[PDB]
Amino acid sequence: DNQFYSVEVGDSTFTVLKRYQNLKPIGSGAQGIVCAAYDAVLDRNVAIKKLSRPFQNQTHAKRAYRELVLMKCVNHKNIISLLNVFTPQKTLEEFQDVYLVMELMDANLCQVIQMELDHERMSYLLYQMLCGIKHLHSAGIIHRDLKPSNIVVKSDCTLKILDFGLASFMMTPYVVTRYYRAPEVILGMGYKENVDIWSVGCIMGEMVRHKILFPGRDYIDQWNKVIEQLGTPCPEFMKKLQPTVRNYVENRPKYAGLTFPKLFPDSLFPADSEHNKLKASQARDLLSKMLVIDPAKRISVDDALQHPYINVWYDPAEVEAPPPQLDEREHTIEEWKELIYKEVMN
Ligand SMILES: CN(c1nccc(-c2cnc3ccccn23)n1)C1CCCCC1
Repeated sequence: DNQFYSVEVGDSTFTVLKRYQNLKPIGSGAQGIVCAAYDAVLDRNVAIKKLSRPFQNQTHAKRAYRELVLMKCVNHKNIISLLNVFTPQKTLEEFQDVYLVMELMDANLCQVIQMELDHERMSYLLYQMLCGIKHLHSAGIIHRDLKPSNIVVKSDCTLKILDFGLASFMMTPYVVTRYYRAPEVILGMGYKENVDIWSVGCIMGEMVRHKILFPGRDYIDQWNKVIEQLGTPCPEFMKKLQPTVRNYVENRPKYAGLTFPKLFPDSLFPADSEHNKLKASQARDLLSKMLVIDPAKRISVDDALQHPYINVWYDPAEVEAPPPQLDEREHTIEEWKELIYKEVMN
């Protein structure tokens, strides 16, 4: 008569509540494996993520605690909803894993990118991406690490964001994606709201070109790709770089920089229609404003939402929603356990 049960999913063991049946591994990230499942109580499918020993290290603990907290207080339509949280362990001493049960989407953005999208769907997706980033910002949150994988969508094309970004040693087997990070992040410069716009621009560009814009083994290569395409940033920008960094970027082989109609030609945009020819120019325009190295010259979230390519989905009921301690600390794996544990069970 145990409230839980166990099943082997892939390699790890998922121990979940009885209400959740027929588990199917729908994915795997860095902080856990995610299975889809049916919730006999709510009569619907859901996604369950297992946080195995989230307190094993500050990187994982900080991430877990933070996500657990913000996912319970924040409430938006474009930010994955938290249905239920639980732990098969009965006490703080036995405590080991944390199961996050959420609503089940249909696919990853990485999958959507691998396909041609009409201006209607491409713009609607970008609108939701910005609609949410809008809320996250109003909630005092600035992602700074948005990427295709952390964004999920349904078939009806509705879009939702999974995590809340950063706030860092990781002795693990798998890498981290840096392709969609902003220059101020790649070079460390201090950021602001529009630091996420850079990520959105990296995605929109990939939704079109169908290939990762600025790929790279290290930030060395990544920054190279940034200039090889956009060109070397104006001298007004370099005087904001750390003297040690400035000395590195300035003394780097220059570039004139390709124009946008070059980077994103019409071959990538479906402009067989008089209506498509227009939207294609508009899309190419929002891109030329989002993919701007200089933060001071980059388009804000609010402007990108007033852009003719996006505004065609506006609605004061969606974007305009009411926003809600200081979870940016430093403890030990035994404290983090206590913190996370008590957070799990209110
Ligand atoms: C870390 N993973 C993850 N974490 C939290 C939630 C979800 C999630 C929620 N609904 C769906 C539907 C399909 C695939 C994944 N999901 N996935 C990965 C993210 C990148 C794509 C594969 C799973």
